[PDB]
Amino acid sequence: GRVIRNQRKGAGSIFTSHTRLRQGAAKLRTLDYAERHGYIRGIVKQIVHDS
Amino acid sequence: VNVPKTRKTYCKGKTCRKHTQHKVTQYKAGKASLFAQGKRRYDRKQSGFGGQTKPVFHKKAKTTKKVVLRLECVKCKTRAQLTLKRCKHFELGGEKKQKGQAL
Amino acid sequence: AMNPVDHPHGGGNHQHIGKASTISRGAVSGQKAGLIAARRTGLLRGSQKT
RNA sequence: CGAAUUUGGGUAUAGGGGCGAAAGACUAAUCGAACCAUCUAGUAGCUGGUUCCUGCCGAAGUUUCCCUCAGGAUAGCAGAA
RNA sequence: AACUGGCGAUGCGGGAUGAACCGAACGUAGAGUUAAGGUGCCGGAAUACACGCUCAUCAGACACCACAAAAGGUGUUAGUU
RNA sequence: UGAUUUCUGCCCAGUGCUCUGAAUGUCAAAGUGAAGAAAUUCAACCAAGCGCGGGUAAACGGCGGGAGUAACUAUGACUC
RNA sequence: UGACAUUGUGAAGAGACAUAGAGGGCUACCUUUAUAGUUUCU
RNA sequence: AAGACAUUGUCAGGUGGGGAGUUUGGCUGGGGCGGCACAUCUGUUAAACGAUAACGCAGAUGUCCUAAGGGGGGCUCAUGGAGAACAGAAAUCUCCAGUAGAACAAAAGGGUAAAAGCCCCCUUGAUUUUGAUUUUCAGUGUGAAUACAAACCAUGAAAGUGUGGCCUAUCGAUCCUUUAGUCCCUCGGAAUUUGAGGCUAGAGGUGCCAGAAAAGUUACCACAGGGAUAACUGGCUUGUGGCAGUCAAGCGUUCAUAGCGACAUUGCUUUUUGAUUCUUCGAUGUCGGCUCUUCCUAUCAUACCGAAGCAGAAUUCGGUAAG
RNA sequence: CGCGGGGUGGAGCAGCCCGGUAGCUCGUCGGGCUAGGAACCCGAAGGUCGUCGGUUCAAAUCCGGCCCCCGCAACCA
RNA sequence: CGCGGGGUGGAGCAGCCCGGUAGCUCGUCGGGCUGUCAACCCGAAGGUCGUCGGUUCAAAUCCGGCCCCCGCAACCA
RNA sequence: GAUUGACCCUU
Repeated sequence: GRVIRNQRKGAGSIFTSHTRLRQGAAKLRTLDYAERHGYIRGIVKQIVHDS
Repeated sequence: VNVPKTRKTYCKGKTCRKHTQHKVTQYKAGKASLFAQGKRRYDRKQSGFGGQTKPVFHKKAKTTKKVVLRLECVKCKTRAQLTLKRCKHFELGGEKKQKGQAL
Repeated sequence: AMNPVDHPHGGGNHQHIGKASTISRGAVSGQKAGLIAARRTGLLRGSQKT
C-alpha cells in the first residue's frame, strides 16, 4: 500500500501549526520567590485576540 | 485385524537359530531425539534469519499406517521386526473368532 | 472513499469499511485508522457524570 | 465571477517517498510506484534471423519418466568412423 | 484407434485446377516403347469400326470429386401367367 | 454519516474492539529441584498473550424456515 | 511481556526440610507451633 | 519532582497485511465450473498372437482377515418334489432328483465337487538369508507374482503341501528421523566410559501416487508468445430451426386427397441455433439504425390462367412469373 | 413450440414411488343435560378417471386426432 | 505435534474432591377441588449408565487399548 | 394487599 494521511501528519512538513499571527506562548509568571512567599501585583495592560 | 500376542517363529539369535516362542508387541516410533546429526543440522540451518529453511509436508493422503510387530524371543531375548499390511483397526489382545454363534 | 492503497478503508464495489472499525491499542501505524482501543461504540444513553 | 476566489515571487514536503476537497489523481509531455547511471550483454522451455559450392547417405512426430502437455531426458529412426 | 501405403521430405505424366488420388519416383542427353489418361477443336492423337439405348420448355458426359432421395409417368426400350 | 424536518427498530450467537481475574487450562528464555562422572534427561510456578467470563452494533455486520388456530379459495391477531 | 545487566543502602504476610502431642469404624484434599542453606510482590 | 523504579543494552515469548519476499497443480473438443480418463484392477470397445486411443461403455481399489493363512480328515451345495402336530408358500424336513443352476471378504471375469465349498482336529511358512525369473519395462524403478537353493518349522499315516489370502487390484524414492542386528567399524595423540557417526533390514510419505513446502484479486494493469486456443465472417455438417414431398387412419352432413390430414417415411440453399476449430491473435474495426445499389424466390400486391365444399361479391388452393 | 406440472369429483383439491370398486370437502331417523337452537359419522353425488381401442395383474390413466403458462427462447454486440 | 472438565432419556443438566444406583419441561398414559374449561398438583416408556480388569461391604464416580464431537492458530516428517 | 383467567339462548 501507501503511507496514509495520519502517518504523514507526523513528519511535520505541511502539518505544522501556523504560528505567524500568534501573540506568544500563554504562560504563567515564573515561580521565583514572591509567588511562593508573598504576592506580586501586576497590571493587565491589554486583552488581545490570539489567532 | 487380530494378531495373537505369542508366535512360534524363526529366531536368528546365534543361540536359537531355529523356530522358538516369541512374545508379540506393537512397535512404537520412538522419540525423535535432539543431538542426532540431522536434527543438529536442521537446528543450525533454522537459526538466524530466513524463515523455514526446509520443507514441511502438507498433502497427507494415507489414512492408515503399516503396523509393525516386534517379536521378542522368550528363549534368548532376541528382537525381530515384521510389518503387516495396512489396517484401520489392529488388535493384539486375543478374543478369538467363534463360528457357531448368534448375534 | 479512497483506494485500498491509501487507507485501510479504501476500495470495494461499495463504500464500506469491510472489517471492524475498532482498532487494537497494540496496532501499528497504518493500521490505527478508525476507533482506536474503543471500549464501546454506538449511540450512548447517558450523560458525562464527571 | 468578492470569494473554500485568482495569481507572481520566496519557502517546505522526494520515490514504496511526497502530496491528494480522493480521480490511483499529481509529482518537468514519464505514474497502479518518477527520472539518471550501474548491477546488466539480467533470464526467457517463447518469436525472429542465422552468410560459399558440389558429392554421398538420409529421418522423426513414436516408447517410458518428468508440476510432464509450446520443453527435456530415455529408447527408436539417421550419419560417420 | 486397426497388419498398410503415402504426403510431410517429391519433382514428373494424368485427374482442367488441388500436399495426399491414378501412373510412375528424378544425373546430363539421344532414339524407341509405354503407363495412367486420352484421340471434334482448344490439344499431340481415329468427326475410327460395331450393336443398341436416349431427345430433356433445368439432357448427359468417367472413380477420389466437388452431391440428390422416397414416390411416380400407355415417354420409349427390353423382360413371367 | 453528510444541510433543514422526522426518525434512527431487533440482534453481542460470529468476527473485531474493550474489561476485573473467579482460572484442575495452555505457558518461552532465565531461574530453580532430582539423576548422572559430566555433556545432558526429567518436574512446579508469580510473564504477557491465547483461552474462559462480562460489555460493546451512530464496530464489521445480520434481520430466516417450520407446526397448530376461523364458517368465500387463501387468510393468522394467538400458541409452540 | 519476562529474565539478566545498568544497580547501590533498611522494613509485616505466602510455599518446603517439624526431629512432636489439636481429628473420624491394619485409615481423606486436610486450618497450625521452634523457622540459624531459601521466596517476589501487596 | 523522581529514584534503584522508569530509561538504556542483550536475549526470550506474544502481537504485528503496517511492511517484505514468494506461491496460489495438470488433463481438458478454448479456458472456468464439473469430473479424474493423474497410481491402479475386471469385462467390453480391441478388429480370434501380443500391443492399441477418446472426458468410450458397465463397474471396482486405497480396504478386510489369527483366519477369511497352512495341513489333514469327513461331508456336499442352490433348488424342485413327496413330507410333521400346532406350523402357515419362507422354522422344525426323512427320503428322491439335483453338473454346481450354491459358496468361495469385496468389483468383474476366470477357477473349483470324495474341493478351492461346509463342518471338525492340528497349527503359524503371514518365518530366515540372499540370489534368479514374469508383468508394466528403458527390458530402469516401484508394486505384484513365479520356480528353486540353503535353513528352520507346521500338517499328514504318508506321498506331499505350505515363502500369506483360489487367480487377476489393494500402493511409495533421495534426505531426515526411528527401530531391529552384529555389540561389528570410526570419532584421525594412546582410552574407563557416556554421547555421536557408519554397516544390513524394517517403519514414519509423498493419492499431482518416479514422490514442491504454497491463498486470492485485477474493470488500473504489464511482457513473451499463440490462430497449437476461445469471442465475428467464411468453410464442412444440418441434430435443431425453416421449407418441401410420398402413403393415406381420419376431418370435411355423404365423400381419403376442394381444403386438410394422423401414424410413419423421403428430402432441400443454409435467413436460426448448435457441433467443429481449417484461416486470421507483428489486429479483416463490433450491435442496431440511417443511406444506397444489386441479387434470390420459398409470390404479399399487381399481369394472365387452372381448381374449389367457385351462384354473385368476398375468399381459398395452385401455375408461368422477381417486370 | 424444453424427458416437463396440470386437466387431480358440486367448488376448493393436499399425498401422487400399485383402484374390497372415499385419491380429501358444512346438513338431514341418532350419542349427556331432548328449553328450539350452538364443534363431529351415514341409506344423496353432476369423477360411471377429460374417449375409441383390450401388449389388457383385474386398465377405463404410464400410447394417440384439444390449449396455454406456476423458475414460457434473454439473443445482439 | 504423548490432545482440555465432558458422551445421564424422543429434545437439554451437575450433583462424585474416600462408597446410600437416582430427578426439572414438553409430546404423552391416568386421577379431582371451582360447578366446568388450558394452566393447577400427584406414579410410568427411553438409565441394563458405550465388550472389558482392579477394590471378593460401594465402579454411572478413579485409572489403562478405542468411536461422526475438536480452537491447546499451543519452536510441526 | 401473591397466583381466583374465562362462562354462546328470550319479559
